[PDB]
Amino acid sequence: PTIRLQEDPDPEDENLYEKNPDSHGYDKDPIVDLWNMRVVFFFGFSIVLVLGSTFVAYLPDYRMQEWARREAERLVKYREANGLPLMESNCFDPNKIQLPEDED
Amino acid sequence: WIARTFYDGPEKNYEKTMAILQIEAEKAELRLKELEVRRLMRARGDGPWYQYPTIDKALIDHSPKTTPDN
Amino acid sequence: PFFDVQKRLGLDLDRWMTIQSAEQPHKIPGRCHAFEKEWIECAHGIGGIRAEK
Amino acid sequence: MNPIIYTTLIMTVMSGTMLVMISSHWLLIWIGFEMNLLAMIPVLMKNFNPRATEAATKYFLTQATASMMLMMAIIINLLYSGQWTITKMFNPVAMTMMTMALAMKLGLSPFHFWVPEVTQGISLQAGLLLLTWQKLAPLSVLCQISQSINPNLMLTMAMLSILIGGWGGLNQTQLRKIMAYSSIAHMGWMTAVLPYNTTMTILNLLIYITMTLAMFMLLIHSSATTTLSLSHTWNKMPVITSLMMVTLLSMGGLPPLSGFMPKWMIIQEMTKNESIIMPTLMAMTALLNLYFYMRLAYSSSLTMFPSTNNMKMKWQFEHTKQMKLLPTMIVLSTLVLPMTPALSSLN
Amino acid sequence: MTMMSGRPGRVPLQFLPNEARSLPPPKLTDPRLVYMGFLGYCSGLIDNAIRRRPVVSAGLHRQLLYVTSFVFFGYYLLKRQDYMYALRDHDMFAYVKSHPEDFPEKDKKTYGEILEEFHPVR
Amino acid sequence: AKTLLHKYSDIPEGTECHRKAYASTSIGGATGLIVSAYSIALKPPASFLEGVARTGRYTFTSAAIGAIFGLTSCISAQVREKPDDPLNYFIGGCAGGLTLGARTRSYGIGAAACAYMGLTAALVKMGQLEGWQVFAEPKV
Amino acid sequence: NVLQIVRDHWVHILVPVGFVFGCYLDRRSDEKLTAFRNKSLLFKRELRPNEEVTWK
Amino acid sequence: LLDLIWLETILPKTTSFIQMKMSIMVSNQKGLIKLYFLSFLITIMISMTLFNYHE
Amino acid sequence: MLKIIIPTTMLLPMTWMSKHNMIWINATVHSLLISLISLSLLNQLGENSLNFSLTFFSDSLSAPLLVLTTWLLPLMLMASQSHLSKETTTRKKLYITMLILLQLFLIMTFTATELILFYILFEATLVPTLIIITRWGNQTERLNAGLYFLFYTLAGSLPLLVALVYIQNTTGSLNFLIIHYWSHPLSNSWSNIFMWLACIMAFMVKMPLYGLHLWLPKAHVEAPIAGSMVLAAVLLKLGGYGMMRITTILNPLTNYMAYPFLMLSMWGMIMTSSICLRQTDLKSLIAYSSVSHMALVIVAIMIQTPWSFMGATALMIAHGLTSSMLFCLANTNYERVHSRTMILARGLQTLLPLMATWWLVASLTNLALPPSINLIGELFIITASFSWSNITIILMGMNMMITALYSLYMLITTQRGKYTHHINNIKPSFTRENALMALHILPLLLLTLNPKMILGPLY
Ligand SMILES: CCCCCCCCCCCCCCCCCC(=O)OC[C@H](COP(=O)([O-])OCC(O)COP(=O)([O-])OC[C@@H](COC(=O)CCCCCCCCCCCCCCCCC)OC(=O)CCCCCCCCCCCCCCCCC)OC(=O)CCCCCCCCCCCCCCCCC
Ligand SMILES: CCCCCCCCCCCCCCCCCC(=O)OC[C@H](COP(=O)([O-])OCC(O)COP(=O)([O-])OC[C@@H](COC(=O)CCCCCCCCCCCCCCCCC)OC(=O)CCCCCCCCCCCCCCCCC)OC(=O)CCCCCCCCCCCCCCCCC
Ligand SMILES: CCCCCCCCCCCCCCCCC[C@@H](O)O[C@H](CO[C@H](O)CCCCCCCCCCCCCCC)COP(=O)(O)OCC[N+](C)(C)C
Ligand SMILES: CCCCCCCCCCCCCCCCC[C@@H](O)O[C@H](CO[C@H](O)CCCCCCCCCCCCCCC)COP(=O)(O)OCC[N+](C)(C)C
Ligand SMILES: CCCCCCCC/C=C\CCCCCCCC(=O)O[C@H](COC(=O)CCCCCCC/C=C/CCCCCCCC)COP(=O)(O)OCCN
Repeated sequence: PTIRLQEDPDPEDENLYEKNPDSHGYDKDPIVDLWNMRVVFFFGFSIVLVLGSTFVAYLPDYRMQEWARREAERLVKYREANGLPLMESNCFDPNKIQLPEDED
Repeated sequence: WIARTFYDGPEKNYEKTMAILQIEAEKAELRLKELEVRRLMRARGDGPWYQYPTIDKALIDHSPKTTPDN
Repeated sequence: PFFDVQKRLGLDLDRWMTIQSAEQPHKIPGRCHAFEKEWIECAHGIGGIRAEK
Repeated sequence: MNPIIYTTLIMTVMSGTMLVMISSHWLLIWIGFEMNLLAMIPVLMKNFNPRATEAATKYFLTQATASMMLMMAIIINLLYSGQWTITKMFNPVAMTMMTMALAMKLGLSPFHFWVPEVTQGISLQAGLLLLTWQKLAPLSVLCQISQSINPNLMLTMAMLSILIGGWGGLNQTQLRKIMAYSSIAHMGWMTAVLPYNTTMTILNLLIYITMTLAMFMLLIHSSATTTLSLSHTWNKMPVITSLMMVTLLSMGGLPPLSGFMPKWMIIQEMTKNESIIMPTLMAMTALLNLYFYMRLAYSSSLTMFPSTNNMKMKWQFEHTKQMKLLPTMIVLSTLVLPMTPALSSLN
Repeated sequence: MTMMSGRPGRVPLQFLPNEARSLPPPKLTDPRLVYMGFLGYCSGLIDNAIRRRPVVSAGLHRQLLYVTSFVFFGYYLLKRQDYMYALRDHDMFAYVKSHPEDFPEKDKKTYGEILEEFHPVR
Repeated sequence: AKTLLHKYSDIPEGTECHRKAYASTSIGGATGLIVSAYSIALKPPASFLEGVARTGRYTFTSAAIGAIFGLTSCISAQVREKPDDPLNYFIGGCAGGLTLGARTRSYGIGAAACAYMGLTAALVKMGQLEGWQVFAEPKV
Repeated sequence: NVLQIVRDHWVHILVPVGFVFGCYLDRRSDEKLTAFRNKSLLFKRELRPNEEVTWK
Repeated sequence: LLDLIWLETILPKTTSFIQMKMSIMVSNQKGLIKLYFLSFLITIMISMTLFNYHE
Repeated sequence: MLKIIIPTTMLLPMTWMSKHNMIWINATVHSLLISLISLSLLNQLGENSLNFSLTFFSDSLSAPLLVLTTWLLPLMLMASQSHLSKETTTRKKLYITMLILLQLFLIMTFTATELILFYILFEATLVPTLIIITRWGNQTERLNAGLYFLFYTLAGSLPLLVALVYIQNTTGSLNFLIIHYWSHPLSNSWSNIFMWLACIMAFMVKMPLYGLHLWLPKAHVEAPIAGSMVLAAVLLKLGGYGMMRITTILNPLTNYMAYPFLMLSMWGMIMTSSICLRQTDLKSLIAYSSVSHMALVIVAIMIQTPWSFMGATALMIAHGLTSSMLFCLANTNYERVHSRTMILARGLQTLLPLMATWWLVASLTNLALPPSINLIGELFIITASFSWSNITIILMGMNMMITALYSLYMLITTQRGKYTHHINNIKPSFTRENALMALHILPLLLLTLNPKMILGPLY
C-alpha cells in the first residue's frame, strides 16, 4: 500500500466567527458562550476585583503601626521632659544578667 | 465594621498560640523521652519491651528417670 | 510471623519435642538433663537479653 | 487439571505456609517448606508447555538447594546446643547458613537469577501466587530469628537486591519480568529494615502484597503479557489503563499515594538508629524502579498507540469473569496514606 | 527487632484485650472513620466503573455495603491503634518512674545566666 | 577479609608509605580476584588460557589501582604534614582513576574514574573522621 | 416547572455549603484550644459581671 | 557549549549512560542454570569466609 | 483555614456532576468566589502568625502566595478551554480535576505547620503536573520533558526527607513554631555541612539553581498553557518559600556554605539573560527569563537580611503574575499560527492592536519599570546585595541591562516590522483572551498601589 497504517487526515481548524460573527470566543453555543462571558466579567471584575480592593484597602490596623507611633510619642515626650537619653544601648537591664565569674 | 464583622480580638490568637505551643513542646519532650527509654530498654532488656522468648519451665518433667543421677 | 495458635488453644502440637528434658518415653533421661534443667529454670521469664548474660 | 485437584493443591500450598507460620519446632518449619514446594510445583505447570516445564524445573532445583542448606543450618544449631525451638540461633555459622538459605528462597540478590525466568515461564495467575503468597513463610522465619542476625550480610544482600532489581527491570519489555524485578527490589526494601524493626517489615510486605495483587489482577483483566499487548487496552477499556497508571504511580513510591508509606517509615526507622547513608542510597536506587514504571505508564495510559482492525469485534463483547476484590485492592493500593498511624496495630 | 511481642500478659491472638475497655471509644463522628467511609465509597465507585455501569447510580445497595464494611472495620482498627499507643505511653512512664538515675531532672537556668555565642549576619 | 582492612588501617596515615601501599595493593588484588571469579562464572571464556588471561588482567588492574591509590595518598599526607584531611584521599582516588583510565586506554573512563573515586575516597575519610556508620548496629 | 431547573442547577450550592461547613469546623477547632483563655500574663482580666468567657 | 552540551553531559546524560550500561550488564544472561549455580557456589564460599569468620 | 480548603474539595464533585456544556462556567465562577474568600487572609499581625489550629497556620509570607494560587486557578480555566474544544466531556472533566487537585495541594502546602507535612504536599504537587504535561502536551518531546521534570526534582528532594526525619530524632519536633523558638547554632563539621546540603539542594533544584535548571525549558515549553502558567507562577515559588522556612536552623553554617550558590546564581543570571538574546522559540525565552529572576531570588534568600527577604517576597509575587501573562500572550499567537518560531509571525501590531498593548505592558513589567512591584523587589534585593559586598552592583547592573534588551527584543520581533505575507488566518482577538490579559495585569498595578501586602513578614 506504500502506507504504514490507516489514519484520518489532519482536520482544519474551525473559525468561531464563521457561525457567530459576534462570538466572544468562549463556546460554539451562542447562549452558553454569552453567559460564560457575562459570568466571567461579573465575577472577575465586578465582584473579586473592585470589592476585594475595597476590602483590602480598609483592612483594620492589626500590624499595630498607629499604636507603635503613639507609644513612641509618649516615650519620647517623657524622656525629653525628664532629661533621660532617648534610647539606651541596652534593651535588657544588666541587674538581671549574670556574666561569667572569670574572664582570664 | 470590618473588624467587628469578620475578625476577633488579639487575645484569642494570643492564647490559642499559647495552647498550641504548650502541646507541641510536650509532644517534643515526649518524643525525646520515648527514644531514650527505647534505647535503655533494648540495651538492658529489663523493661516490658524487647522481651524475647525463652524456654518455658513448665515443659520440664520432674520425675524419676530410671537412673538416680537423671 | 509467629501466630501462637498452640498457646492460645493449649494444643501442644510440637512443644513435646522441643527440649531434651521434656517427658521422654519410659522416663529415659537425656545425657545432659540436669544442666538443661538448670539453664531453663535460670532463664525462665526474664527475657532473652537478660538470660544471655 | 481437575478443579478439585487444583483446589486441593492450592490448599496444600496455603497449609504449608501456615505450618511454617504457627510452628515452634525447626523440624516442623522445614516440613512446612517441603510441603509448600511439593504442592507448588504442579501449580506452575497448570497450562502445559515447554516453557512452563523449564520454569518448574529451575524453581524446583533452587528451592531444593535452599531447603537442604536450611536443614544443614538447623542440624548445626542442634549440634552446638540441643535446642529445637526457633530462637536466637546459638551458633553463628548456622546463622550464616540460615540467612543464605532464606535469601535463596526469597529471591534476594545474588540468589535472584531464578525469579525473572520462573515468572516469565508461567501464567499470570501462577505468577501472582508466586510473587505474593510465596514470600510469607521465609519472611516470617526471618522476623522470628531477627535478634541474632548479622546486620552486615543482610544489609549487603538488601542493597544488592535493590540495585539489581532496578538495573534488571530497566531492560525489560515483558511485563512478567518487570514484575519479577520489582519484586526483587521490594524484597530488598523489606529485608533492609529487618534487624531494626519487624513491624516495618510487616507493613512493607502488606502494602507490597496489595499493590502486586492489584497490578496482577489488572494484567489478568486485560489479557496482556507484553508492552505492545498492553498498548492496545486503551482502545478496549480506558478505565483499566487509567487505574493501571495510578497503581504504577503508587508502586513508584510517589506521595501522597500509599506506596510512599513503607519507604518513608523505613527511612525514619533507620534514622532512629544512626544509619544515615543506607536509606539515602536505597531511595536514590528506587528511582530506577520509578523510571521503568513511568515508561510503562507512558506506553499504556498517557499516550495512544496504533491499534488493529479486528479490535472492533472486541468492542461488542464484555468481560465474563469479574474479580470481586479488584476495586478494594486498587483503593487500598492508592488512597491509604492518611491512615498511616494505624500501623501501631501491627505490633 | 520486636518491641511488644514478648510483653508479659499478652494473649496471642486477642486483637483487643480487656484492659482496652478502660479507654474512651472513638466517636462515631471521628474524622478517621469518615475517611474510611470515603474509602468504601471510592471502592464502590470503582466497582461500578470497572463493570461498565453508571458510576454514580448503578448499585446503591452495593455502595452502601461497601461504605458500611469500611466503617465497621475502621472502628475496631482505631480502637486497637489507640490501645497500642496507650500501652506504649504507660510502659514509658512506668520505666521512667522506676529508673530515676537514668532520667535526672537537673537544675533549670534562666537565660540571664547562660552564655550563648552571638554570630552576626553581615 | 577484615584482616587486610585492619592491616591497612593500623599504620598511621602519613607514616611508612611502602607498607600502606603494600596493604592497599593486597586489598586491590583481592577485589580483582573476586571480580574475575564472578565474571568467569557468569561469562565462560571458551578456553582455560583465555580465562587465565582475563583473571590476570582484572587482578592486575585492581592491584595497580590500589597500589597507586595508597602510595599517592600516603605520600601527599606525609608531604603536607596534614593527616586527617580528606584532600589526601581525594588525590589518591583521582590517581587511582587515572591509573584505571590508562589500564583501559580511554580518556573519558580516566576522567570519570578520577572524579568519582576521588569523591568516594574523600567521603570515606570524612566518615572515618566523624564516625559515620555504613552498617549501623541496632540501638533502639 | 422548577424540577428541571433544580436538576440542572443544583450543583451551585456545593461550594457555599462547603464554605459554611469549613467555617463551622474552624470554630470547632478553635473550641479545643482554650487551655490558656483569660490566663496569659498580658491579657489576664477580671470578668465582667455578666460575661462568662472573654472569647469563644 | 554549556547548556546544550556540557550541563547535559555531566548530570543527566552521564546518569542515563551509566544506568543503561549497568542494565545491559545485569540483564544479559543466557538462562543457563550451570553459570549462575556456579555463581551461587562462589557467593556461598565468599559469605562463609568474609562475614561468617568475623563474628 | 478549612473555610478555603473545603470549597475546593467541593469544586471537585461540582465539576464531575455538571452538565456537558456548563463545566467551564461553574468552575470559573466558584474558583473566583474561592479567591474572594481567600482574600481575607491578608489581615495579618505584626508580631506572630495566624495560628488557626495545630495543623495549619498563616504567616505574612504565605498569605500572598495563597491568594496568588486561588486567583490563578480561574485564569488557567479560562486559558485552557480554547484548545480543549474537540476533547470529550470525560477528558475535560479530568483536566479540570487535575487543576483542582493541584490547587488543593498548593493551598495545603503553603500553610502546613510541620515540615514533614509540607514535604508530603510539596511532593504531591508533582503528580498532577506530570500527568498534565505528558497527557495534554502537543509534541512528542513532552514525554522526555516529563522525565526531566520528575527525576530532577526527586533526586533533590529524597535526601531532604532523610535530613528531615534525622532532625526530628535530635530536636523532637518539626513544628515550625517550636523549631523557631528552640533554635540552636550549627557547628562547623562535615556532618553539619552535609545536613545543610541535604536541607538546601531540594529547594535549589526547585527554583531552579543555575546548572540544575535543564528540566525547566523542556517542561515549560512542552506543557500545555495551563501547565505552563502554574509551573511558572506558583510551583517555582515553593523552593523559595521552603528555603526561607528552612534557613532558620542552618545558622551560622550558612555564611560559609552559601558562597558557591551565590556565585552560581549571579553568573547564571548573567548567562541565562545572555541566552535569552539568541532564542528562536518564544516559550524558551520566557522560561530562561524565569530562570534569571529566580536566580535573583536565590541570592536574596541566601544573603539572609530583612531587606533581602522583603525583596524576595515581592519579586516572587511579581514574577508569578508576569510570567503567567507572558505565557498566555505567547499561547494566543501559537493558537493562531500553530508554531512557536518567533520570526514566523511578525508585525502583529498592525493586525492586533489591543493585543500589542497587552504585549507592551507585559514586557514593561518584565524589565521592572518603576514603581511596579517587580522593581520594588529587585531594588530591595540589589540594596541588600550592595550591603553584603559593594562589587555585586557590577553583576546585578549587567543583568538590569541585558534583561531589558531581550524583553524589548521579543516585543520588536513579534509586534513591529511588516506582517508576513502568506499568513492570512490571523482572526481578530476574542473577548476571552483580552479578559485573560486584563485579569492578569490589573492586580499587579493594584498591588503597586499598596505594597506592604506582598513584602513578607520582615516588614
Ligand atoms: C485529596 C482531597 C480529596 C480527593 C481524594 C482523591 C480523589 C477522589 C477519590 C478517587 C476515587 C473517586 C472516583 C473513583 C471512580 C472513578 C472511575 C471513573 O471512570 O469515573 C468516571 C465517572 C463518569 O462515568 P459515567 O457517569 O458512568 O459516564 C461517562 C462514561 O463512563 C465515560 O467514561 P470512559 O471510560 O468512556 O472514559 C475513558 C476515561 C475514563 O478514565 C477515568 O475516568 C479515570 C478515572 C481513574 C480514577 C482514579 C484512580 C483511583 C483513585 C486514585 C486517585 C489519586 C488521588 C491522588 C492524587 C494523584 C492524582 C492521580 O479514560 C480516559 O479518557 C484516559 C484519560 C487519561 C487521563 C489520566 C488521568 C487519570 C487519573 C486521575 C485521577 C484523579 C482522582 C479521581 C478524580 C475523579 C475521577 C472520576 O465519573 C463520575 O461520575 C464519578 C465521580 C464523582 C462521584 C462523586 C460525587 C458524589 C456525589 C456529588 C455530591 C457530593 C457530596 C458532598 C457531601 C456534602 C453534601 C452536599
Ligand atoms: C555550572 C557552570 C558550568 C559548569 C559545567 C560545565 C564546565 C565543566 C565541565 C566541562 C569540561 C569537563 C570535561 C573534562 C575533560 C573531559 C575528557 C573527555 O571528554 O574524555 C573523552 C574524550 C574521548 O577521547 P578518546 O575516545 O578516549 O580518545 C581519542 C582522543 O580524542 C584523542 O586525543 P588527542 O590525541 O587529540 O590528544 C589528547 C591529549 C592531548 O590533547 C591535545 O591533543 C591538545 C592538548 C590539550 C590538553 C591541554 C593541557 C595543556 C594546557 C592546559 C593549561 C592549564 C589549564 C588552564 C588553567 C589555567 C590556570 C590559570 O590529552 C592528554 O594526553 C591528557 C593529558 C592530561 C593533560 C590535561 C589534563 C589537565 C587537567 C586540568 C587540571 C586543573 C586543576 C585545577 C586548576 C585550578 C586553577 C584554576 O577525550 C578527549 O578527546 C579529550 C582529551 C583531553 C581531555 C583532558 C583536558 C582537561 C579538561 C579540563 C579538566 C577540568 C574539568 C574537571 C575538573 C574536576 C576534575 C576532578
Ligand atoms: C481603560 C482606560 C484607563 C484610563 C482611565 C482611568 C480613570 C481613572 C482610574 C484610575 C485610578 C487612579 C489611582 C490613583 C490612586 C487612588 C486610590 C488610592 O488612593 O487608594 C489606595 C488603596 O489601594 C488599595 O489599598 C490597593 C488595592 C488592593 C489590591 C488587591 C488586589 C485584588 C485581589 C485580586 C487577586 C490578586 C492576585 C495577586 C496575589 C498577591 C490608598 O492606599 P492607603 O494608603 O492604604 O489608603 C489610606 C486610607 N485607608 C487606609 C483608610 C483606606
Ligand atoms: C495497603 C493497605 C494494607 C491493608 C492490609 C489488609 C487489610 C484487611 C485485612 C484484615 C485483617 C484481619 C485481622 C482481624 C482478625 C483478628 C486477628 C487478630 O487476632 O490478630 C492479632 C493482630 O492483629 C493484626 O495484626 C492487625 C491487622 C491490621 C492491619 C492494618 C494495618 C495497616 C497499616 C496502616 C494502613 C492503613 C489501613 C487501612 C485499612 C483499610 C494477633 O496478634 P499477634 O498474634 O500478637 O501478632 C502476630 C505478629 N507478631 C507476634 C509477630 C506481632
Ligand atoms: C538533580 C540534582 C539533585 C541531586 C542533589 C543530591 C545531593 C544532596 C546532598 C547530599 C545529601 C546526603 C546527606 C543525607 C542526610 C544527612 C543528615 C545528617 O546530618 O547525617 C550526618 C552524617 O552525614 C552523612 O552521613 C552524609 C554522608 C554522605 C553520604 C551520601 C553521599 C551522597 C553524595 C555526596 C556528594 C554530593 C554533593 C552534593 C551534590 C552536588 C551536585 C551534583 C550526621 O549523622 P551522624 O552519623 O549521627 O554524625 C554525627 C555522629 N558521628
